[PDB]
Amino acid sequence: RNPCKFEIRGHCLNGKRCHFSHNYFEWPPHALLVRQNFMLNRILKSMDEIDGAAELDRTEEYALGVVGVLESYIGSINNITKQSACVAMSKLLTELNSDDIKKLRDNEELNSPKIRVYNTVISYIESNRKNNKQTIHLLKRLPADVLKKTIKNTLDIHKSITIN
Amino acid sequence: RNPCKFEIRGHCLNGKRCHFSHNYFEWPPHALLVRQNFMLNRILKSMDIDGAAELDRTEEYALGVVGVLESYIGSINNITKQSACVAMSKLLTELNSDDIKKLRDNEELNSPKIRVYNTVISYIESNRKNNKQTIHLLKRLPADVLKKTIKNTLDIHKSITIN
Amino acid sequence: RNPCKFEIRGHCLNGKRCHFSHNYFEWPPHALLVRQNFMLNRILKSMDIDGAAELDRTEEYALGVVGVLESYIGSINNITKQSACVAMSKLLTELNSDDIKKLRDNEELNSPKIRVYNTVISYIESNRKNNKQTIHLLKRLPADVLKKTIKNTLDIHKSITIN
Amino acid sequence: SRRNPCKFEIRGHCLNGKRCHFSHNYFEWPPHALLVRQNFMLNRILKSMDLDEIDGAAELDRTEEYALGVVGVLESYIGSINNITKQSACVAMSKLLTELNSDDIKKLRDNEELNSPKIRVYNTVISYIESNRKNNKQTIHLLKRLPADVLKKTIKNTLDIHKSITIN
Ligand SMILES: [Zn+2]
Ligand SMILES: [Zn+2]
Ligand SMILES: [Zn+2]
Ligand SMILES: [Zn+2]
Repeated sequence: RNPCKFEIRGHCLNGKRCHFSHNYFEWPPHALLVRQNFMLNRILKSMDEIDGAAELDRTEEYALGVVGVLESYIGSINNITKQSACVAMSKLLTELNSDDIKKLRDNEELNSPKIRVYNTVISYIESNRKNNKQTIHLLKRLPADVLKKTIKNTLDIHKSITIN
Repeated sequence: RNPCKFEIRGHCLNGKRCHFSHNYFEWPPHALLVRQNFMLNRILKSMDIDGAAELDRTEEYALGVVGVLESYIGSINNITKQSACVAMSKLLTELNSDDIKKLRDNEELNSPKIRVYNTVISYIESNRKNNKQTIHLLKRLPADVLKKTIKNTLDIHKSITIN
Repeated sequence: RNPCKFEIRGHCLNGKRCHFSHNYFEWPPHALLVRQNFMLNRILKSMDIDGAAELDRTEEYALGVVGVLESYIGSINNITKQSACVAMSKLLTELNSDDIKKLRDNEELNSPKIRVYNTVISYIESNRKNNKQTIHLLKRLPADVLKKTIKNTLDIHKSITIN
Repeated sequence: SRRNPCKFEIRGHCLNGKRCHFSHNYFEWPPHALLVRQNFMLNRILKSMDLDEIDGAAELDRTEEYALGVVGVLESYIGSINNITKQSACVAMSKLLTELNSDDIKKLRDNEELNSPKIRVYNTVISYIESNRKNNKQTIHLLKRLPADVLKKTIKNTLDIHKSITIN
């Protein structure tokens, strides 16, 4: 029996009617790998009303993604408000982890000015983790030009961690 | 030594009496894949009202949540409205928004599917915040609109899974 | 670089002094599979009374939960009732209801197994809600019925695992 | 003729929406990429159920303590080098305890002949692991109260156990 495609994404809800395999011992390895990923996504999601948030769920902000949203706010296109960009920034911070930044920080010569930005981003990541609503509120208070700098730095760090 | 079948499903509870391998470094890859699945199931389960207890009975277990809901829609197998609403909460828990958003994005604008996708998305998010509340709302819907909503959710569930 | 054996079991704590690979992209698949298992064990552990401390002593550790329970049933190895009830809570935690429901469904109606399966299922669910409460209930049972219940739970545990 | 997996998705969730040309579809990924992602995701799940409230903690995030690691920090405190305070060493010890698990120590304890003096250390470390798991802030406070020489002994024993479990 082939693996049940519902079970591959989580739990088959079709009871005894379902004729596919729900028995992990007989599944090929690829299906067991795919299911772990869907399940990890669900577990992570299950352990995660503010201005600008609902806008990120609309058709064009979905297509932009959090990065497109933030890059758009920087270039003042696609109608991204500041509120939305701050919410998006919180989402970006949630996706980063400190340890990867510390690793970058450690490759810097001392008194490199990058070190200051790395530490700023690290503190944003930690604030965001403690209280993202608070962190978002702080971000909205920043002058536009410094917000955009901060975003841009965070975006550059996000790209560089991922190509190393 | 072959991997211990108890350890493959979680944790071997047989202490030193057990002669099988509890050492993941010597397991074949297939057994380490199977165990990860049983362990994820357990981790997910470990972080989880009228009509609920009924879903644990022999025939509702055989129907599954989808059988229960489909049965309610066709008024067979003695499924009460209360039970169907609980079962609907369980279906919503199994879905995720992001998959619906992805479907929503394939729609041409002003497609009437978009309205249903957004309705289901809001039910998923309510259910995640407070499933007891979401269930109570569902019980208040007129039977015919409840059945519509269930049916739409079921259809979305099926189509996500065949793409 | 070979994978770091500390990272394989969790997180390497040796900073930059460690010369082994902490980069998953370069690991062989077996090491990535082994690490997932150690990390799942850690995640599960991180989201977890009279007779409890005894189960951590040298000989109860060697017996395992099942040894402890089997010992209590045969009145050997100095297992108190309190301990056996704690150990029973741990056995219940390791079982899951769905597997029992599957067994229950293979039974002809009015089979006396059905009554035991449902009893075990309700114990599993009580234990999941409140294991301290479930342990207290177990302590209140007459020895002879406790031993029956334990034995039934042990038999179900063995049969689910050989099918 | 198909798409390579998205490197962002491999480390978590791609945040580039539809602009991204790489595959976000696990059904078409090679197994190695699915294996790598599971590891990044488990790290994230574990991190998300976890201190800068407490003295000595913030110091462990600085450039040189990061390079030393927890083990370097503890070994440095023992040898009185690299400017590790007692406070920091206690925080680091809490982190080391978090990484260990009791069951492995119990297994070591079971290999010992009775009245072996190792048994006493194994049980001390086991109780530290369990205290730390219940309340790490409390455990850290206790550790700060120990006389330096007994703290260093305890740290050293814990380090040795940590090494030996990992080479068996
Ligand atoms: Zn199925
Ligand atoms: Zn075993
Ligand atoms: Zn290492
Ligand atoms: Zn991508």
